[PDB]
This record gives sequence, C-alpha cells and structure tokens, in this order.
Amino acid sequence: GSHMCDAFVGTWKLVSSENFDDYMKEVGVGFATRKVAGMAKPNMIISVNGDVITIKSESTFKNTEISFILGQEFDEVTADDRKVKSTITLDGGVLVHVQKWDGKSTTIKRKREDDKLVVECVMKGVTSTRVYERA
Ligand SMILES: O=c1c(C/C=C/c2ccccc2)c(O)ccn1Cc1ccc(Cl)cc1Cl
Repeated sequence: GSHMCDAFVGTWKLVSSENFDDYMKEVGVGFATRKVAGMAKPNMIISVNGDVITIKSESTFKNTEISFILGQEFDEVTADDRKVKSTITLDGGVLVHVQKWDGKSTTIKRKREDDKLVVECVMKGVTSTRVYERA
C-alpha cells in the first residue's frame, strides 16, 4: 500500500522525555526559554494532504507548524525562533529531519514502535529522546 500516512497521522501527546534541556542548551536556547519549553509538554499533530505533510506542535506556551514535501528543502522557524533550512526524508520508514543553520546541523528522527511514536534529537552527541502516545 502506501502505509506512511497510516503510521504517522493523528494527535500525539508527550509521555516521556530524556535530556531535552541538555539538547536545547546545545542548540543554543536561552535558559528561561529552555525551562518553559521543557514544561510545555506540547501535542504533536501530524496530517497529510497529497504529497504535503504537516507537523503542528501545540501548547499554551507556543505553537509551531511546518508543511513540507519529502526530499524538498524548506525554510522553517523553530520553537526558539531560529531561522533554519530543513530537509525531511523517509529512510526505512522513519522520518528523518535535518536542520542546517550557521554551519551547524541538528537531526530529528520520528519513528513508530508498537502504539508509540518516538522522537530522537541529536546535536553534536547530545541526544534527547521523547515518547508519544495517541491522544
Ligand atoms: O522542534 C522540535 C519538536 C517539535 C516541537 C517542539 C516544541 C517544544 C515546546 C513548545 C512548542 C514546540 C520536538 O518534539 C523535538 C525537538 N524539536 C526541536 C526543538 C524543540 C524545542 C526547541 Cl525550544 C528547539 C528545537 Cl530545535
């Protein structure tokens, strides 16, 4: 079939987090923004419309939103308000999302396992891991 939609679409609520503070520090996020973002526990809404995929994150603190095609690079404004250039691909059924800015790079992987959606953020060997369930 064409199973990528059925795997990822829906509304996901955070249920665990590792070293997110550390990840945000390494990306350069300010100390107050880090803490408040860490407490926000935002939902992640994934949707599909033909070739165009969208990932919304919603909290009382801040909303964000990206729409993209796989393989196409696009400008993105991140939750801490960095301007970045992003490319998202489907590699072995995982969504792999790369962010380039000022000669740096961070990678965000989103992978389904069982009833869960696991997100891994890497920045120069600081690694954060967050788990989500359907809400
Ligand atoms: O963008 C995301 C999201 C999606 C929403 C996050 C998000 C977090 C808090 C509030 C709203 C949205 C994740 O699950 C995990 C990582 N990142 C990267 C990131 C996350 C946070 C910050 Cl500050 C900076 C950066 Cl580069």
